Amino acid sequence: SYYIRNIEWEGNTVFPDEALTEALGFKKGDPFNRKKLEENLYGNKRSTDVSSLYMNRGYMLFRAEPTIRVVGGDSLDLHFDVYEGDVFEFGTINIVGNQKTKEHVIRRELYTIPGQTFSRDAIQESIRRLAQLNYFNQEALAAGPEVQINPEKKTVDLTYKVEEVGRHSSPQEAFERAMEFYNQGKYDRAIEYFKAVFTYGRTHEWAADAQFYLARAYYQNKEYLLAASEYERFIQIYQIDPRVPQAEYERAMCYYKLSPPYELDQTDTRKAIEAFQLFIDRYPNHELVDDATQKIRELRAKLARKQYEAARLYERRELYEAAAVTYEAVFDAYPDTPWADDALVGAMRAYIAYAEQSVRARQPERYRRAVELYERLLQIFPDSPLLRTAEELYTRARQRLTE
Repeated sequence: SYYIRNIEWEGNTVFPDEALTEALGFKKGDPFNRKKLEENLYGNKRSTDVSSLYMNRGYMLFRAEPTIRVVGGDSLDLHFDVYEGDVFEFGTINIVGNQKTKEHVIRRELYTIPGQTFSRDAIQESIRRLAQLNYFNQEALAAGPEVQINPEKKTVDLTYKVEEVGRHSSPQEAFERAMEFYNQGKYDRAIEYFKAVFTYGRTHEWAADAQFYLARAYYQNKEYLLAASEYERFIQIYQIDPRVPQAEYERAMCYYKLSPPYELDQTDTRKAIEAFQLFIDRYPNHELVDDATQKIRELRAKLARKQYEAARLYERRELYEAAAVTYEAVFDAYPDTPWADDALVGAMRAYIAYAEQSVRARQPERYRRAVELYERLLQIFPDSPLLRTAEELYTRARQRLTE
């Protein structure tokens, strides 16, 4: 049995020695207890431990190294060397895996808010809220979120992944009967006969046609993932057939048709963009490159809108720091999209609003970011329709900044 004598902290600046000792819960001279030491140093159930004191205030990389000293007989000295590190803010907060649940239902429940000081138990409490909805697998919820630490930028990005609970006698004949069904809109029947072509092998004169139109038939039947697989089969098997580029375009169209509304997970939207870009990269001289380029711009615009709507959501909540960083993220990630200039102005607007309710010491850097954004607007979108609205905001920021 040992008893606490002294407790000393080396490296602390944010908290006085007394605050950290009170968090440890050891009084001169209670009995020494390793489990209690571990809990109140690294993480207890009440988020009052030393580590939570720092990590709930942005110091994500805080680490305390303990050394135990027997200073004669029963006496026990505790010495902790403390690394505080930088203060971090939450950066991007993304939501994935929601194929049936709207994004805003998940985002509304999060305590982790973009632009706010990082907090460990904000993450932990967000996890528990999502678990309490009973929409998602709890064991998978207990694993995430996916974290990205940006030391240079002093930001921590988060992605919460959710898992929701809940006839013929020859190949030519078969091909011709399929095309008859295909041209009548009987795609299910055409599919059957296109597959029948290959009961005679897959290297005869009608194999490539049958494979190519089997995919189109699946597509017209709105079986896009099966169509995509048959397009891929065509591309890899009939590699020098002149329709290989067309097949790659039509494979991308399958994912274009699978691309869901912005409120939902955007995996297939990203797969559609990659498939179109791959078609363009391999066949830049093809006729359909311009249409593929327009399809990519439609899909990027949806990605941008998804994030732009998250910013609007924070703005309605008067969380202007979250709105500002989310708006600016839209510009940084999708400057080529229609939402780019709207987002710049929304970010200006939110940064200005956040500066008004902020401590005077931190207002300069917020107003200045608005100014820098306006100077970017003029360069990237010289004839933007939002210039006048932006200039008015630029005025206020520059007037208040000098003061």
